Amino acid sequence: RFQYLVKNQNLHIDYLAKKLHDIEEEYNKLTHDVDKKTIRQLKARISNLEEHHCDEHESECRGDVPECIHDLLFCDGEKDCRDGSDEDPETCSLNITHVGSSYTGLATWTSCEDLNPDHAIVTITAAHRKSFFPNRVWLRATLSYELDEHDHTVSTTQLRGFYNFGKRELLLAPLKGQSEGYGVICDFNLGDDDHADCKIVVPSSLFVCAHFNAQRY
Amino acid sequence: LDPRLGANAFLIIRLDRIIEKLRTKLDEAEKIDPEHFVSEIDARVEKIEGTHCEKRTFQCGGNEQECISDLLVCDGHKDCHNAHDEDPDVCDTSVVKAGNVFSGTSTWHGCLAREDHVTRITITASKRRKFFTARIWLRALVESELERHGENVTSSFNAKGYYNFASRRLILLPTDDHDDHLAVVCSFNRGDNERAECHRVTEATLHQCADLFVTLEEHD
Amino acid sequence: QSHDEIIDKIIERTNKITTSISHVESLLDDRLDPKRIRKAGSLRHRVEELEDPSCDEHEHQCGGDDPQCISKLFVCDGHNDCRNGEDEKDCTLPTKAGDKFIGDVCFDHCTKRRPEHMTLAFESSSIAAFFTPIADLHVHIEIESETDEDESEVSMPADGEYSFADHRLTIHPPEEDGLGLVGEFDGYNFDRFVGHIVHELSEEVCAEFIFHRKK
Repeated sequence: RFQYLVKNQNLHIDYLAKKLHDIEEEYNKLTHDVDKKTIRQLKARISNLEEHHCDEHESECRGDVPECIHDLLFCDGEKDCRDGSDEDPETCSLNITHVGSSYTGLATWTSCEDLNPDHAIVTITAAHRKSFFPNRVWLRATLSYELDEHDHTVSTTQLRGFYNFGKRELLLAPLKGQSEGYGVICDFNLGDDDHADCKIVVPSSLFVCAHFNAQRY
Repeated sequence: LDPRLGANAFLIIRLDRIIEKLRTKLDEAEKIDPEHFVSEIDARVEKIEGTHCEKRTFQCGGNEQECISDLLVCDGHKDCHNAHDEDPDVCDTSVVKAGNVFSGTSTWHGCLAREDHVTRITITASKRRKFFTARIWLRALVESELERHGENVTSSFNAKGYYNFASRRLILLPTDDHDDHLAVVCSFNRGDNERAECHRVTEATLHQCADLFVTLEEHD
Repeated sequence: QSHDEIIDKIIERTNKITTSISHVESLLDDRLDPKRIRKAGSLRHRVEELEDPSCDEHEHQCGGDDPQCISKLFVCDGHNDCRNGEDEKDCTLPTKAGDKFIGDVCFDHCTKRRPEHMTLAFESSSIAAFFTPIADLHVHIEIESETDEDESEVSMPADGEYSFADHRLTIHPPEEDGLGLVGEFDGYNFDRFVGHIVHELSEEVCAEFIFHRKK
């Protein structure tokens, strides 16, 4: 008889292990948890519209309480803020100019060459950071974009320039005696260290030759 | 009679009650879902950020972006480089499949001055010529439940018009109507296919009047 | 040996089911957690402030999913005016007596003592019984200065009012210098506000502070 009362459990449980396992689907047939990465880089797209009391030639700090501090004082080795935002690896991280990284995204040309939209990459050939003036990362690059003739071909400028931790914006320039002298300005003001809004410019006027919103692979 | 089994019973009764509490708070899921919400913002920010494109042309977006003329959007041919234009999430043939009904109220700050009331457009027809696939020609019926006085009197009329894939906005003009009946124009800027911003406009100048919002009435 | 060896493999499963159920009841409460709706709400409001106001002038926008534009004097009026019913949900006042806010400076051109950072406390909130969109306050404002010479102090009392309408609180000038402090919450948060000082006569932003509640 205890064998009957035992068999009564087995059944009565297995109807619940079937009833929960039924809910398991109805829970997982609703929406995913929306990874931290999209909301991270959504909040940024707002932060580029709400106006800054900070003027040009300076860069607001990263933290709770916005201050407005001059651009040569980041990654310095001395805290110049209220909270000392300038010492934290949320800023000093070099992940963006490590040698070999490369950005891309097809470019529209407005001002010169009128080539019709075709891919364009930026790449970083060698980076140096001088021990005594850690404010800037000096670096060299090579811009490359697809001329459209017949066969798939590419003209290849060659570059040098600095990366500014303030603006978060690396900016490059043509070297000298290089065919079709252009320069490039990449602003990483979005949330993550990837994606950008670049622009190829003429080196004198900073006049906007070609605008391409670039990612990283 | 025998212990250990007698205790195990009470666990099953509690457990049977806690499986019901899930079902009460299971319907509170889907009430506020995040995956749907971020779409609401990301789309709403994506206006004031500004379309880099100029003047009624379709803007690709992603790794790369550039203009394409509105008449190639969903044509069955690759037009953008990364094919954002021939995709399901943009093409999404049916937000106007016949039988859908939209409803909602309308304030009036323009002409035809009257009290605030409820309206509901219902889509009747749909067509897509498989040679020129780019737009959806469609019919519909427009309902007004206003109370003038002495009764609840209900206006109605039929309206033709079309629906862009590029701009995601349908437009209805009244047909064969000697009577006034001011035309309606929607837009589905929400990135989601339930809600919509509309405002009724004079057919010529296209300046606004009567801003109204609508919701997709529940299917089935 | 099989007797008692069969019953042990029941109670073992009974547990191993209540895990599979009490796991999913907590893992479900994640999506329903109160803080998620709160924190994400804040973000919703900051984008709407960046856009232009859809209402008209002194009017207030109650619409959740179907905008209805109502005048400012009917929020927490005491009865239903917005046809949603969304203007009566909010009559709970957020700031209770004993609550103490401490700000840090953002920038300061209205220079009495140009303090590093200043403090704000609530003597007592009070509600005029009959008509309550506005609920008056007593507030100290403490400022602990330092210079070459002196370790001066200050605590001037004043009286403001918090308005359920647009979520702003005000402080009427504590001294005759005519510096009003204009608090502004986002509406969904109440641990911090971006409130900043104003020349009461001229309506000009002079100095900002970012206050926090202390816990």
